[PDB]
Amino acid sequence: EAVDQNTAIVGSTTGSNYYVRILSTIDRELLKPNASVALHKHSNALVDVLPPEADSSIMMLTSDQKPDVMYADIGGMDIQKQEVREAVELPLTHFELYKQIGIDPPRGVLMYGPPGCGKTMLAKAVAHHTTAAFIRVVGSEFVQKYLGEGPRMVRDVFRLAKENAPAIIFIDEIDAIATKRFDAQTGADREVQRILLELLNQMDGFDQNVNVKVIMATNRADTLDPALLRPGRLDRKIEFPLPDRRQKRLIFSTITSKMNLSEEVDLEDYVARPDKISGADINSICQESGMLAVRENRYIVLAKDFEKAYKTVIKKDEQEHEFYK
Amino acid sequence: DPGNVSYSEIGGLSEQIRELREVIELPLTNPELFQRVGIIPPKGCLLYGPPGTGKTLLARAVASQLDCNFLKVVSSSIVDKYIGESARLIREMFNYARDHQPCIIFMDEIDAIGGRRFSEGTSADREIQRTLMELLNQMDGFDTLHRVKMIMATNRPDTLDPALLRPGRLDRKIHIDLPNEQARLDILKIHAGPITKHGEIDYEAIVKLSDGFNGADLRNVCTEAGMFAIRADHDFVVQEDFMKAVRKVADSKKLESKLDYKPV
Amino acid sequence: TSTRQTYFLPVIGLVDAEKLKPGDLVGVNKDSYLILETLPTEYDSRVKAMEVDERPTEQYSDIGGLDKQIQELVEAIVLPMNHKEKFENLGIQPPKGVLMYGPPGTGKTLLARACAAQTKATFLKLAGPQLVQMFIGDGAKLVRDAFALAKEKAPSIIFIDELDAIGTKRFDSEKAGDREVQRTMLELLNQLDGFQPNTQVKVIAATNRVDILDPALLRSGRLDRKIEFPMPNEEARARIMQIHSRKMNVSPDVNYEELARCTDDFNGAQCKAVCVEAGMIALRRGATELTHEDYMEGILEVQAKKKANLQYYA
Amino acid sequence: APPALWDLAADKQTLQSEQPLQVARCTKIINADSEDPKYIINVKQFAKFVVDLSDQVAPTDIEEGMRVGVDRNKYQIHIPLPPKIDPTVTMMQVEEKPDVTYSDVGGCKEQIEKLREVVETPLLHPERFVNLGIEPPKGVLLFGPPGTGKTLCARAVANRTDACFIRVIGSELVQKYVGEGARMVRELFEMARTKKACLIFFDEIDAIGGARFDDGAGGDNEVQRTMLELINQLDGFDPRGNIKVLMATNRPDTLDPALMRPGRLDRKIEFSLPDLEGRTHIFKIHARSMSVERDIRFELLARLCPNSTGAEIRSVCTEAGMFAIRARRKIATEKDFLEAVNKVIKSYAKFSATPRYMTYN
Amino acid sequence: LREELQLLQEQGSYVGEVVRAMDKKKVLVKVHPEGKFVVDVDKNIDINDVTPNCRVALRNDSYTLHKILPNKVDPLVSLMMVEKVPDSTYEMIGGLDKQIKEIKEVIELPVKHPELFEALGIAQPKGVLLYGPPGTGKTLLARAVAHHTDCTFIRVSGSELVQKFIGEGARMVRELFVMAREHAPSIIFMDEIDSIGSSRLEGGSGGDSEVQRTMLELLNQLDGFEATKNIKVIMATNRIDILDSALLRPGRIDRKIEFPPPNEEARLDILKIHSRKMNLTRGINLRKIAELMPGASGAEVKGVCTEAGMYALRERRVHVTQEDFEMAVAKVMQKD
Amino acid sequence: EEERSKVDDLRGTPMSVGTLEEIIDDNHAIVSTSVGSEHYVSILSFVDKDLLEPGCSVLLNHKVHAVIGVLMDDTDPLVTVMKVEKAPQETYADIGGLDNQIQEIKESVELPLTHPEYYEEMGIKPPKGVILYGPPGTGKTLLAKAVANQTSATFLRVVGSELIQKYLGDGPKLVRELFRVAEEHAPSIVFIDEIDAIGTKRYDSNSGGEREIQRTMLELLNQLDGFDSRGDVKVIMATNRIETLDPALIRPGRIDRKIEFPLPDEKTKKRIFQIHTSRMTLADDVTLDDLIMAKDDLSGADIKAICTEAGLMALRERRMKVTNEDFKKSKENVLYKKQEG
Repeated sequence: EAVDQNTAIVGSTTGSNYYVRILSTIDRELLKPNASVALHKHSNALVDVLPPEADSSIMMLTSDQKPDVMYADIGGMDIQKQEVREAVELPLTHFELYKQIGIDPPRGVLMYGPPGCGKTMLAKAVAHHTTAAFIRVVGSEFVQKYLGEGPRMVRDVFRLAKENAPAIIFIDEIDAIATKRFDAQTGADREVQRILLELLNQMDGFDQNVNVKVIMATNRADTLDPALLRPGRLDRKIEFPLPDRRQKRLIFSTITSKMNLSEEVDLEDYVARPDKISGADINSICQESGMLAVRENRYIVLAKDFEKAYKTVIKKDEQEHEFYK
Repeated sequence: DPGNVSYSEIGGLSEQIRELREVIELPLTNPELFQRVGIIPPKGCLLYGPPGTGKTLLARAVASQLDCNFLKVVSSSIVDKYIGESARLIREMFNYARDHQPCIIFMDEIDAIGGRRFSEGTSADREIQRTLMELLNQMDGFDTLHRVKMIMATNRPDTLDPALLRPGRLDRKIHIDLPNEQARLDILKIHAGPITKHGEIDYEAIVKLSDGFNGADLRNVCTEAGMFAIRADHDFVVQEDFMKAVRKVADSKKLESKLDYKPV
Repeated sequence: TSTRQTYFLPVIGLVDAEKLKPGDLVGVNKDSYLILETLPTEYDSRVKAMEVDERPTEQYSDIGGLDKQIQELVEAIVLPMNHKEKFENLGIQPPKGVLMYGPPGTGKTLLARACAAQTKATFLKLAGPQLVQMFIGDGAKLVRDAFALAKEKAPSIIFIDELDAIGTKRFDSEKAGDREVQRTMLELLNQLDGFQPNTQVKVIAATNRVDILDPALLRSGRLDRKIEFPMPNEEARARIMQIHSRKMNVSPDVNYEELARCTDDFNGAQCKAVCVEAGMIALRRGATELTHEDYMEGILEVQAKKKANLQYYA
Repeated sequence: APPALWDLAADKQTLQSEQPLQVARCTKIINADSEDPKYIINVKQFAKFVVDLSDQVAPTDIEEGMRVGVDRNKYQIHIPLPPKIDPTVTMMQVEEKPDVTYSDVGGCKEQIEKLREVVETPLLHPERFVNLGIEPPKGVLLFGPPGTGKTLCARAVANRTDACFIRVIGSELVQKYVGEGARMVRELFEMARTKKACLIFFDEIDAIGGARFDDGAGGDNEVQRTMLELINQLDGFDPRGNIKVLMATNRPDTLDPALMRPGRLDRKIEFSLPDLEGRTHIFKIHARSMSVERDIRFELLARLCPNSTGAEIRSVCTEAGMFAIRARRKIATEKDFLEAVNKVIKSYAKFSATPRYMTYN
Repeated sequence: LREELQLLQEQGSYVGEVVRAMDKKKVLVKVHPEGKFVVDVDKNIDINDVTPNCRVALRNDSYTLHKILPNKVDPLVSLMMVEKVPDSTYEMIGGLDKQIKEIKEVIELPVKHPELFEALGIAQPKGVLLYGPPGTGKTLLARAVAHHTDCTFIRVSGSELVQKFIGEGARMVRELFVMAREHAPSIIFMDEIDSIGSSRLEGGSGGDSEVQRTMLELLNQLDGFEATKNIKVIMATNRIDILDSALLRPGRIDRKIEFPPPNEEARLDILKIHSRKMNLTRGINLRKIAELMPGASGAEVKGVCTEAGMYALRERRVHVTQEDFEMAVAKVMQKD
Repeated sequence: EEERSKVDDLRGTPMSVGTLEEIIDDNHAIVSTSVGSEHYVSILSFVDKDLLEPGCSVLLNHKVHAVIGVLMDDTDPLVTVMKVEKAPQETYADIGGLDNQIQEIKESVELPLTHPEYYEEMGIKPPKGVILYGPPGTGKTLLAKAVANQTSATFLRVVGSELIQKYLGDGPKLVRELFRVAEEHAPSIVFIDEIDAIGTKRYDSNSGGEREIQRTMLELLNQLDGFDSRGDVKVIMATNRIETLDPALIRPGRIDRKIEFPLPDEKTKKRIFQIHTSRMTLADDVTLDDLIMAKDDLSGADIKAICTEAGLMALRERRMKVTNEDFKKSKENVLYKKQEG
């Protein structure tokens, strides 16, 4: 921040707050509350900030530079996409409609359940059409040996997003940073969960308009803090709906429409017999019987391989705690 | 690993032996046979146990057997003391796995780095679960690792949490059980090969007397029997001492065979 | 660096690419940033040497009654020390895994060390408190270094203890600290199972009880010899204190059957203390020498329990 | 101020003596010496150096992994410093000064004497075991009611004739950050060996010595160390411990050190405890107190109080003075408190019998 | 410029925080990336001009203090507070006319009146709660009445990291009790532990026990000793622990108020309250829009026109029709 | 005089904050302060070289790092939780009819400090403290005793072992300082309200197992036992359930006293009630007796809080006067509070 006339406080890239009389000819206009200012070699004097910026990490793409995967193959998630349908395209392409309706667009998006996974690959989907940032980020990859790199990332993550906006950011498996802990060795992590708090702080600057889609995923909801689900943070929860007769017959048809299929193949018997348990991971199970064609010397997979995929995964009834009404 | 020929020196078992060749080798040489049918290549493999044993040697054997490029992952030092962020090192290793590709990776002990965070506690668990998140995301890409073959074996396939337990991260299910006495008949040959004695042998004798063992358990005690029999200072020893020693010694060794039966 | 930094330098300067692929301890001063010599080796303090001692100051020939089973044990240390030549004929490999156990005593604590006097190779003491780890990966890196310093000083001797401290991994989370340090044992296994180089410097283990640990430890690479040490019997029980009391004078009549017949549950160490309090009243008696009437009193004086009362019967 | 005036005077000689030896930072442990001129030293500042000495230091007088002084410019060897760890929890655990001598005994004669022959009788003359020795024994066992625990240690506090011994508080052994006290119990014995045979006593040894185990999940695991870790500290050949040991507890469990003590320790003795007689001395601990009325009788009250320990029956004689000051009674008559005694025994035995027999059973 | 560009290198410059001042004129200040220092005046700003726990500019040469700046503590606390819930007010709430006729006397009379507390002769009400469905507006009532009076608002734990952020370790409730000494009148709240799920009948007891104790030891540090007025606490639950509250309540010490289930009264206006910003014509029927939502919750009123707007959003219309509102009348009520 | 203008240059210009750690017995003090920087200080002024002691803080020079002065700095959660101060205005004349109970503890609250002589004129040494208990929920009526004890010495009231159960030990240690900071404030008095240790079972946050919670109470007494502590801090302790406490806590102390709280009788309720309604003006028909005469097995808190319900409706009408027509009818609400609640 700039404290008062002609001076201000700044941390270096070594993370120490300073007090310096700023360069005379530029007092304010480009300095701004939050930027990265180049500090004098000897003195660390306040002189000028970045353009801003080329920023630092990631920075975006992953579509034109690959990879990309077509979502249209899997249609069993349609009702799970119903959220993402209304919660992505129009929120980005219209900020004006949210003035007209009288309802504010939420940043809340959740994901959950894996396996069955979906999730990260479903985040690869909308990268086909909507052109924006896509950042692969976890909780544990941006852990550093120094505590101050968090805002050197997440505070830059925000200033690189809204400045390069329209842009979107998905944090894959955010659940790593939600752990409750004390010891001052984690005091850096306490500071990175203060950075999670500092990114919790400065992400609300997205309000209003341009721009973000806050989309979230966790396989376990235990340690997620109330301020992470805070009103105005997660207002929309997606869970994992289990694939079922529609989704099964969809996951039955979508896999075999590519690989060699037979008149021998009737999958309506398998929308019942294996469907009594799974569930799953059927997508890989759909590939498992395909992986059973490599046992040969084969062209079209047999039915004994269909059941072999079902007899390999999974068992059992069972059980001492399960079978007890 | 000596061998290569250690391939034939693991005794059993065919569908453990032969299938892992189709699971690993053929993906390398002929990916066309995958696209001929249209099946996606398996990018990894999984062992488990320990009914019977040999999960570590069969790996160790195939490494110098399958040849090509392979890199072993020592499971210990990853914790890295201060700042256990070293899950990055898997990417740092994966980066050259994308450079040196193709290359292969064996992993023993994925279970203790398979921490549950079931009911969370203290500190050293948090660095664990965080080191897991990258392993997921590395296989959750955003990337194609197909030219690396991830091989996984440990004590039990239980604590790993369901994220690993699905295909992708765990591509196939392979394991070992107690080798059959028919297959143990062969496991003694590769034990009885390097040891020379007087020519009196009945292989099925020890096989019918000594029952329900493992390759190393048999061998080491079979060599221990020769070592117990050479205590008499005489050189060559008939199976007499061995029909006694291996019998009696493994009886003591089967006292601690207790509680070896683990969930799948 | 020692300050964690890293530098990009024209090739050393002074010694050359001759050696090595990156090692430790490469001499450099500050801004000069050139490597003159690579000085061996390794690390660190007592992590380096757990215990380096001359040897036990006495020999096992004093204690007896456990002979035939340690006569089996002393082979495991001596046959790689010497008798491996017997296996060179028929192509056998020496035993690696071995275990020592039973409740005190027994006396392995003295005995498991007492065998190191006849090993003559350098010995290293490992114990549960060593496997207690402030930080993580040390014990692993320690065992990585312990078998460095083992194969480095090979032939050498290493014997461990309190295996039950790290014995169980629990099974299901959450969570154990030694569950990570079990991998040190798993690497100790991976070095004795998945790795060849552990072949030399035979390692022994001991516990107060074998109760619950990782049961898969059965193999030659991991622990093999399991010798149950029972309560010392009247053969040893008469001789143990006889060799413990050979240090001191005796009024030259003592049954030694009296105790040996009446010794029940008495440990070999209790017999060491039987002659103590017997000698303690001999002290406060002002006596010149110890007598059996003074001895046999010390039997029931140390054990058991009481005082309570003597009545109903008297 | 004349203290304060002379106090700021010699800072001149302090600043003149400041320049030499001031840079002796940092306290640093060495690593190895390959040959005569060379050394490598390692510090906790992260600085690791292979570096030489100041000529005042001889090579054979120094030990490996030894905290030393250094001038960090040359990185010389200034002087080695013996001490390492630990902080004030030691100086809390380590204790000094005397008090509470023999004569506070409540009449127990050879209950304390059997343990008086184990500790101070060998300490009076360590020469006593030159001729006859053999050995001063290894350890002891103590347990019973509260009366009187840790006062026999206080009895050893005042009657300690050599060096101030070290009490041990239980719940400071159990700690977070697995292995905290594990260092202590190990390293404090060398800190006790630094005091060359100065004795130690452990309190709440049943709590910290926890035994034995359950299948899952510990929990006790990290503490399963400390017990067997102390058994390793017991299984250390040296001395051991030149301090002998003295151990007081409550219940027979924990069993593992209690079944290890026949593997090492000796001398299992017991409280004392109430007796038909010694209560008169626990009633003669009040003898010189107050002024005993000529008609006050001990045996009269002593025969009326079974299973008295020492605790309440010390206050039993004291609760006379309770109602005395309350009722203005100038001195007390035995009838005065024995009215409130038969009260205070019953009134406090109505809810609580304090079944000491049940505690260890 | 060059002179200050000459001045500032040989030293640098920093910003300190004074934790104490000295009789010798020195001041206790930290170098925040590193260990603390203790420096002296600094003759422009005197000692009495600044108090401990304040922002100063650490000088870089004599390591003294250059200038004076404000410092923030509660803006971290109050932001963690204001994270959770907003306030609104009376006008933006409805259906509570019964219970606001009660709680208002609990709040304002200690703020406005208290000289007539002794006229009656009773002390401040120690606390209050609203039990019922979990449930809507009790937390609004908390912060809004805190805003109605402008008295500051506080909550209970607190996740992980508002704890050691104040102090180091303790019983930890005293520092929170010290917070209210800095700002009075103040409102403290239990967030949330209104639910039937936290019970477990054991494992949630001790978790709730200190949540129950967080009022108890505070009630023991409000009524038991210390001082004085203006401090209050609030509870919320449904059942179970409400009867377990009676375990804590043989009359000591709290006020018992019930939290009502919703009814058509609020349903009309509290939707009209949410209907201020939205675009809608005046041809909407209040009868069917209210009465089509029996039971449900107060959060039902939130979802009325949102998901109805979501399709009107998807439809792009400016102002909506009651049919789309009638569509979400089903939608948000399809789940139950 | 001149010394002040002399050594200020040696002090000058600034001085750091160190952490006092250990001493070379020659009085060269080795310190670990950020980051782990040592020094050797034998300096003549301001010391008191002994008592500054290991495990403290110091203030070091820049060149070179000599501690020229020291402080005692708290604040901290340590001192904050003990105080301040207070002495609320209530007295032991508030609770009548139980004087038999407090006249017992009268000598126990009196004899230490005030009126000490006949303790030492008898010389029998009864400084054993007190223990408390009673039904159903009491101990604020004993705070009505404790609010009177504020006339003498200094006092702190604590609640439970909770500060230990918040996390894996951590030992007693927060109790340790609270115990030994009472030595810093000695003479004083400390009380722990309604020990829940094993009375309550489950914990907040993370804790376990039983023995570590068992021993932190076992160490609570064993530190108070103690070896060997004269320090008072006269120890007041209470729990309303006599069951769950380990019975061994009585014998070391307090041995002589655990107060039995009798439930209020008919005239005690009469003696108690009017103290409240003394300030609240009753109407003409209001009578203390008949209501509490018919009602049975009440509590002093209720009979105090039964007046608050009239403090609503009469205050809803903004009336200074209580009405029994309401106080009868409104009592049904507090009656419903005890009956149905």
